[PDB]
Amino acid sequence: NKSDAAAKQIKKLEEDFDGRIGVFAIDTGSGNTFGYRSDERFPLCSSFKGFLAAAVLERVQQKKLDINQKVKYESRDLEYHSPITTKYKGSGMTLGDMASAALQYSDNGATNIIMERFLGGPEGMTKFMRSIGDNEFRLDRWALELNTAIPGDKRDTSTPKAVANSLNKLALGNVLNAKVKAIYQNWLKGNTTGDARIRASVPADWVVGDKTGSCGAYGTANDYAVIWPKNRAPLIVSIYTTRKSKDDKHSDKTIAEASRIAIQAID
Amino acid sequence: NKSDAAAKQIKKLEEDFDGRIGVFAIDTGSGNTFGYRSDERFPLCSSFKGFLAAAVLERVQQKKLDINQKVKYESRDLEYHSPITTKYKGSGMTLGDMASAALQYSDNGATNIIMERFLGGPEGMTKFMRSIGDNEFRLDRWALELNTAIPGDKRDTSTPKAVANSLNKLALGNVLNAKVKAIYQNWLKGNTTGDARIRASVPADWVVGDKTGSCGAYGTANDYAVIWPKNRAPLIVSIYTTRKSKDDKHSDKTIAEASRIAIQAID
Ligand SMILES: *C(=O)[C@@H](NC(=O)/C(=N\OCC)c1nsc(NP(=O)(O)O)n1)[C@@H]1NC(C(=O)O)=C(Sc2nc(-c3cc[n+](C)cc3)cs2)CS1
Ligand SMILES: *C(=O)[C@H](NC(=O)/C(=N/OCC)c1nsc(NP(=O)(O)O)n1)[C@@H]1NC(C(=O)O)=C(Sc2nc(-c3cc[n+](C)cc3)cs2)CS1
Ligand SMILES: [Cl-]
Ligand SMILES: [Cl-]
Ligand SMILES: [Cl-]
Ligand SMILES: [Cl-]
Ligand SMILES: [Cl-]
Ligand SMILES: [Cl-]
Ligand SMILES: [Cl-]
Ligand SMILES: [Cl-]
Ligand SMILES: [Cl-]
Ligand SMILES: [Cl-]
Ligand SMILES: [Cl-]
Ligand SMILES: [Cl-]
Ligand SMILES: [Cl-]
Ligand SMILES: [Cl-]
Ligand SMILES: [Cl-]
Ligand SMILES: [Cl-]
Ligand code: NA
Repeated sequence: NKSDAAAKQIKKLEEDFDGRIGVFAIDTGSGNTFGYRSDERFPLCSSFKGFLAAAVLERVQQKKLDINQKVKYESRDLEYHSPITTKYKGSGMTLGDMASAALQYSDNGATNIIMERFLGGPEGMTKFMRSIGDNEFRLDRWALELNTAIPGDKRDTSTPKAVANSLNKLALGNVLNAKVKAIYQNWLKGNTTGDARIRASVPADWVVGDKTGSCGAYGTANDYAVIWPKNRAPLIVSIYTTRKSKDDKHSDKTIAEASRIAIQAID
Repeated sequence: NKSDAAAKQIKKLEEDFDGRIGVFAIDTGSGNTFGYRSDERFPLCSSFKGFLAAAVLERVQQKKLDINQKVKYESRDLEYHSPITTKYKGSGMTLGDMASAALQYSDNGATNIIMERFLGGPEGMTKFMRSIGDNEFRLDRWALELNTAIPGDKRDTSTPKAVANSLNKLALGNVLNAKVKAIYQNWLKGNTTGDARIRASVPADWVVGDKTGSCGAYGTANDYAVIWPKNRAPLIVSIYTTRKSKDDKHSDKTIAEASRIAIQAID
């Protein structure tokens, strides 16, 4: 009856900005959840990089790769939005730095390099997610092409709930061992791109790890986070948005507001 | 406290048969490892043919060779223990069949022929392994000469850990593409020489792919395997053994027992 209220405010927010909002949120201390369109598909945009970095750390743990192995790509032309990979291009990067770059700055060259050499492309990235029991997620395209966000299109999408479930598995569950999870968590905590999204919805003295996506068409953007409040157990929050026209800008405030509503609801 | 125990059992087994046992094992599902003498050198014996097979499939993937190209050797005197190459000698074999034969029956002529025409000799075979980041392994002689297994001699040796690492890279990693890997895995699954070694250490309904070697001096024999349990992730097990006196026979039961101990330990 007050979880119907939260759904009502999400409705009004989607109506206000003429688009579609999907939310899932879990309070891991109590198990209360809140969903709105939590089983509908949204474009992932850059948000899959947060899982991609998890996959790299999993192959480190499986001893297939070394976190300090050097990765050299002097010959490569770098994708648009490659801030870190551009500045390291003379000297190569460690695997760990390239992986955190893909996550903490949404670096496209970093993503594509890791996917081509280590993960088996978008198919391998999808298979990774199947392996932790995520049945929704699908990655079909490489980093620059998967941000088209065309209404009705199911390529490169998941659901809010599935992103939440997977983040909860990787950041708080048992896919990664204690040491490798701590690195994953720290990677998420140092993300640089999410200050106006889920982070903006919470008190400054809480600790937030997140990954954003911004498709740059159809006002499509998203954010997922693990949240550590003071003296309580972790929350998981996952917000996906799209808008009607190709030319619509995304809305960070709509995300932060949906996040705020979702946190109240799981409380 | 229970990983020291596993080391203790390996000790007793080496003392029991008066020789030296080297073990490395990975559980890819958890990343737990187990080593005993895992950084000591042991003779490879025929066990390098499993990597030689991988090398051939890599040049197939590079389209340097065709898997169905005919390989003709009417002119040649065959090495001792060439069961498959002897039976095809009149008509030649496909590259792929020669390669699988080298692996599944430990065919010496097949090995030597491939190394002499396609892989650039013991030097080329060693360089192959450097190319996947295996820095230990060295092949110095051709197929029959490398089986002398002389105590203290470092020619034609590797370490349990390095063999384990490389198998994991080749059989489960991303040196081979999805299609070519599956062939490699099938080759390994149908090995015929390994029934009394690692295979004997595991429940019948698990799937096992392996490659053995038997130097036939100094009781030196070994086996490495990729292991697929029902409803768990792959294991990698690598067991090397040596004995004191020239005339000592190898012990398949010691291998199977070391394997059994190693599997429990990574669990
Ligand atoms: C590589 O290890 C190969 N081994 C050998 O060539 C030699 N000895 O093997 C004897 C145990 C060898 N090298 S040089 C030499 N004599 P020299 O004059 O220099 O003193 N002899 C091949 N690999 C293997 C292997 O273990 O893979 C073997 S042992 C085999 N067992 C079977 C088998 C066993 C059981 N079952 C049910 C079926 C088949 C096949 S090969 C020897 S050849
Ligand atoms: C993934 O979502 C995103 N990738 C993109 O590369 C595109 N984003 O467009 C911008 C909205 C894109 N790919 S294809 C394309 N155009 P085309 O029509 O030519 O195919 N555009 C990467 N991720 C993110 C993200 O949100 O994670 C973004 S947004 C971003 N902002 C920052 C930032 C903001 C604020 N501060 C204080 C610091 C940093 C960094 S990345 C774009 S890149
Ligand atoms: Cl209003
Ligand atoms: Cl709900
Ligand atoms: Cl819902
Ligand atoms: Cl992207
Ligand atoms: Cl490491
Ligand atoms: Cl580009
Ligand atoms: Cl689908
Ligand atoms: Cl914050
Ligand atoms: Cl553009
Ligand atoms: Cl006893
Ligand atoms: Cl060791
Ligand atoms: Cl030695
Ligand atoms: Cl050496
Ligand atoms: Cl077969
Ligand atoms: Cl032995
Ligand atoms: Cl025996
Ligand atoms: Na309103």
